[PDB]
Amino acid sequence: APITAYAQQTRGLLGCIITSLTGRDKNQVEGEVQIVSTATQTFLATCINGVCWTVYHGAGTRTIASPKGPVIQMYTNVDQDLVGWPAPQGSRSLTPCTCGSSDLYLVTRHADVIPVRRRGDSRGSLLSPRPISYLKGSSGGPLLCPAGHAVGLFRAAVCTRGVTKAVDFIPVENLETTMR
Amino acid sequence: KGSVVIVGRIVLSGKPAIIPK
Ligand SMILES: *C(=O)[C@@H](CC)[C@@H]1[C@@H](NS(C)(=O)=O)CCN1C(=O)[C@@H](NC(=O)OC(C)(C)C)C(C)C
Ligand SMILES: [Zn+2]
Repeated sequence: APITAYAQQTRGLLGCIITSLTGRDKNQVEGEVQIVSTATQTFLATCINGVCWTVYHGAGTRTIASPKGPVIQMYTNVDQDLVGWPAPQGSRSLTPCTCGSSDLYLVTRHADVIPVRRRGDSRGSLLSPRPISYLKGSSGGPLLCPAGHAVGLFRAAVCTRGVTKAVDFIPVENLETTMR
Repeated sequence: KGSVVIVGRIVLSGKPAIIPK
């Protein structure tokens, strides 16, 4: 049915730092998109096909904190700007899109869903341009097709004068490629 | 270098609900 989303915050500044250092995270996990932080930065990771993915330019080679200490990346592809860990216990994965639709829907770190028109393999245009401050920290989040299946991961925003009209994304296909 | 940390989540799979009292 219709895409709708909500956000919940599970950790504050201080538990985040401590957890970053111990690499030990005991909180229960839910949902399909995880809000993630480093020391300097916060963004999104999306679970597709049992793996939790996000952008290399944010995570780098870093481990992810888990109930069992740090967990090493399963996939690392610098050219694709794509990184992946095994999906946390309790997360739920998105299904890759197979309908080839050109009407995409980007899920934001604030849990808004904004319409995007597909204009290429890896680029889409916003139907309503937005201030860049808005999309900040949404990198790593999903572009969905009308059925709610994953088409791609938000990679970068094309901004002019602080206003975004287009986004570049990593297509689901490149995920599957990276998996091989 | 520190581990990436889950600080929050977005849930896509919830559907319309009457808010409980
Ligand atoms: C993701 O959340 C983007 C902000 C909208 C992204 C940032 N990623 S993150 C995970 O928050 O570290 C880093 C800067 N981001 C960009 O999209 C920058 N654009 C960029 O590299 O664009 C091209 C010129 C198209 C390659 C923008 C905002 C300056
Ligand atoms: Zn589809």
